[PDB]
Formats: sequence, C-alpha cells, structure tokens
Amino acid sequence: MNVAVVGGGISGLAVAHHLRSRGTDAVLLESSARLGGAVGTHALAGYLVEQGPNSFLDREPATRALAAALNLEGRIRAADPAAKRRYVYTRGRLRSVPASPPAFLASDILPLGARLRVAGELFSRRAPEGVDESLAAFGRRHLGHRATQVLLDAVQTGIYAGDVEQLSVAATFPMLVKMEREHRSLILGAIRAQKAQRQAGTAPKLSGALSTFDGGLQVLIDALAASLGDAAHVGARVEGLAREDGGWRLIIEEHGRRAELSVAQVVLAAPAHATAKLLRPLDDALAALVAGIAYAPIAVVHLGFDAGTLPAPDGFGFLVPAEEQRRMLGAIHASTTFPFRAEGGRVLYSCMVGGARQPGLVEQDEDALAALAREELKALAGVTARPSFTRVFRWPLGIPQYNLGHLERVAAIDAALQRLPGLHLIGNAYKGVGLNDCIRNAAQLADALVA
Ligand SMILES: Cc1cc2nc3c(=O)[nH]c(=O)nc-3n(C[C@H](O)[C@H](O)[C@H](O)COP(=O)(O)OP(=O)(O)OC[C@H]3O[C@@H](n4cnc5c(N)ncnc54)[C@H](O)[C@@H]3O)c2cc1C
Ligand SMILES: CCCCCCCCCCCC(=O)OCC[C@H](C)[C@@H]1OC[C@H](C)[C@@H]1C
Repeated sequence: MNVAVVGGGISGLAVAHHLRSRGTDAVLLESSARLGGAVGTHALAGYLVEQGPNSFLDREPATRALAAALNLEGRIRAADPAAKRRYVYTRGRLRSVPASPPAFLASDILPLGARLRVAGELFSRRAPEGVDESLAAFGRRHLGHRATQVLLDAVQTGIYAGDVEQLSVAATFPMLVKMEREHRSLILGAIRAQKAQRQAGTAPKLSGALSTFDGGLQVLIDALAASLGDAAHVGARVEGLAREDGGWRLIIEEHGRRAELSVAQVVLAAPAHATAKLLRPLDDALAALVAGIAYAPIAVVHLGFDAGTLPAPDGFGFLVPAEEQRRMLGAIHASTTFPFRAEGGRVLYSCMVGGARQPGLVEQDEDALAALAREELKALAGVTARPSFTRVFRWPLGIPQYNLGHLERVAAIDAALQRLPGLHLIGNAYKGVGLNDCIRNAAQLADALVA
C-alpha cells in the first residue's frame, strides 16, 4: 500500500502527487538540498532567470489537469506579445522562419529550388521498411537536403540539442512517423486531417501557445513541494535497494547517517546513470541497458542589459544550424517572450551552449562561457552592448539523446522490469523529454499503479 519515489524532479514529484491525490501514500527522496531537478527559477538583479527549461506548449491535458488540481490555472502566462516570429541564422544573417505555406513559398529562408522541393514532399518515396531511420534520413526523403540541413536541424537543436544524424525520428517525433505510416506524405495527411475535423464544445479548447507561470516555472515546483509536505524528503540519497518477500528495502543516507525503509513498490525517477547504479546489483543486463542512454551536456548563459543599452529584440529567439559551424546553439529572447520576467525595461538573453556535437564547451568555466556567448551574439545577432548582468548554469549530464536503437532499448528495459515485480521507472531518459511528456507519463504510471 506504500510506495517510494527516488528523484525529486518533475517526473518524481508528479508521480508522488498523483498517487497521494488518489488514496495511495507515497514517500519521495531527493539527493539535492532542493526539489525540482532541472526546473528552477531564480530572482536576480530584477530578472526571473530559468535554470534550464523556460516554457511548455499549452497543448497537453495532463499538465492542465495538474495545474487545476493544484490551483495554478489562473497563474499560467501567455508567451506574450512581440514576435510570434522565430529566427534561424542561415546564409549570413538571421532569417524569419515563416508560419504559413504561402508565406513560406515567398520567403528567402531557403533558395528557390529548395523551397519548391519542400512542396515536392507530396511525392515523398516510401519509408525504409523495418528501419529505425535517423531524423536527417527522414528529412532528406521528405523535405529535401536544404530544408533538413537548416530548418529541421533547427527544430532538432531547439528540443534535444543533439545530432540530427544520430536521433531516431520514431523516438523523437512519434506523430510524424505515424502520419507517414498512414498517408506517406505529410502534406497529404495535413490536407486530409483538415477535411476530417471540418466534418463534425464542453470544457475548453487548448491554444497550444508557448506558456509559463507568472513567477516562472518555479511556481509549479513550489506548489508541488507544498502539496507533498512531509512526504517529500530533501537531502536524502538512495544508494541501494534489494528484494524482501516481494516488497523492497531502500538504503537511504540523510543527515550523514544510514537509514532503511520498507515499501511495497519502488518508482525510480532518477536520471539514467543514477538509476543504473541502483539496478546494478539487481540485474546487470538491465542496468547496462539503462546505462547506455546517452546524455548531451548543455550550459545556459544569461546576459542581462540595462534598459536602453540595446533595443528589445524581435521574436521568441533564434537557432543556429550545425552546418554554420558555430559555438552557440541559439538564444531567447526571454524578456521579449515574457515581459513580466524582467523589471524596469531590462532585456534578457538566455544563450544555449553545448549539445551532442560540442560537449567539450560545457566543461569550460563560467567566465569563458560568458565570453563565448558575447562573441557569438555579436557575430550572429549584432549585439555589441555590455551586459549589466551575467549568470551561467552548467549541466554536464544534460539532455537525454534518443538516438538510433533507443526505441528497442526502452522495450528491452520494459521486458526486464516485468521479471522484477514492484519496480518501476519514469524520467526524461525513456519515453519523453519535455515537461508535458514527464507530467503525462507520470500520471499514466500512477493510475496504472493502482491495480
Ligand atoms: C537546459 C535545459 C533546457 C530545457 N528546456 C525545456 C523546455 O523549455 N521545455 C520543456 O518542456 N523541457 C525543457 N527541458 C527538459 C526538461 O526540463 C527535463 O527533461 C525534465 O525537467 C527532467 O525531469 P526529470 O524529473 O525526469 O529529471 P530530473 O529533473 O533530472 O530529476 C531527477 C532527480 O533525481 C535526483 N537523484 C539522482 N540520484 C538520486 C538518488 N539516487 N537518490 C535520490 N535522488 C536522486 C536528482 O538530484 C534529480 O533532481 C530542458 C532541459 C534542459 C536541461
Ligand atoms: C517544444 C517544447 C520543448 C520540448 C522539450 C525541450 C524544449 C526546450 C529546448 C531546450 C533548450 C536547448 O538546448 O536548445 C536551445 C533552445 C533555443 C535557444 C530556443 O529554441 C526556440 C527559440 C527559437 C530559441 C532559439
């Protein structure tokens, strides 16, 4: 009847919250001095700066249901005004990526033949049978070379900060592969799905807008921490678990000393590496599978500027293609996107450095990373002004990379867990990277847990 949750990030918090709110007592244990994991918002120099994640697309019911059952729905905030535009640095300058098919055809985002090739997606050849094809392979077949080389690579780097050649399209973009399976052409599927909904309320309708909370994403975690209370233990590192008449025994280190705990079922919300260490003495082959999940390191450089030292930049931000051979991945554009996250007309840039193709840059110190960010923002965006604020967050264990073979690996992980009753896994490593995905998967697990 009692459950233990290892890891105090969103995956773990949401699982623990959903279990309690359905009549199942849960205990959560977190290594750090604080809950949240990657998610964290800091109040510094008149700004609200984000540790990692900045926003979520307001299109997931599970994250709405979580916000409702936590009295947060009125604190959600439009990714406000300014540019709905986004930019890609390609061929010498920042270029607006168009939002509509007619605008795209007249755009200069790609050369004429390359634009016409995207329209030729209607004649996309069949997908390779029984092959877990790469995102880049998917791109060349559907979109043409230029579109995948500049546009698809941008979307990819914006979400996973990874290698477009290594990422599995089935694991990273499941709805695109499903679309492909059903209609071959994506344009065809869009035309047909548009016809389907056109041929016939009660609660509302989700906008899909880029959203956050009024005090940043910290609002969600502070609301989770408060909802769990004494069930959420901070500075409690689990460093062992074993069987015991069904059931499970956790070895926990809290206030410098050793402690033990017996529970009916265990839920592991820790990153792949930390979870593998725990699974090792239990099943070496399963631990190997979990340990095989690659992570791309990433560092975020925040650069704040005094009101009037530079103009407010247009749009949600810009991304830079790997082929441009640059040391930065892109920037937001946070003050523009969410005005309330900056006071007194100050302008905030949140630059992203590293990814799967440049993991070595994240090892450098904070002053070197700040220097890097300024040089690139000068060469690409034309920002010459001196920053009045500078804050750097490094994640050596960054974003999990859903590379080729990932989907069959998660299947092998699932099959191995069935031989170990009462043991469960969630987290960004497995079946979704974003906040929305973690929240959804967390709720689904908790529901299925009451069996
Ligand atoms: C730079 C960056 C930007 C991002 N931007 C976005 C974005 O804007 N939109 C979006 O949707 N997503 C974004 N994400 C992705 C998303 O934030 C993460 O994938 C997600 O928050 C991970 O949550 P998690 O709980 O699954 O893992 P984690 O947050 O890492 O939680 C795992 C926790 O377990 C703890 N732990 C480890 N070992 C033990 C132990 N043995 N005992 C107890 N506890 C342990 C760790 O301390 C950690 O806190 C971003 C990620 C990064 C890093
Ligand atoms: C789509 C919702 C996010 C899904 C899960 C991860 C998304 C968060 C990306 C992690 C950060 C990341 O590593 O990529 C950099 C993000 C860049 C800077 C921004 O992407 C949109 C803007 C144009 C700007 C260039």
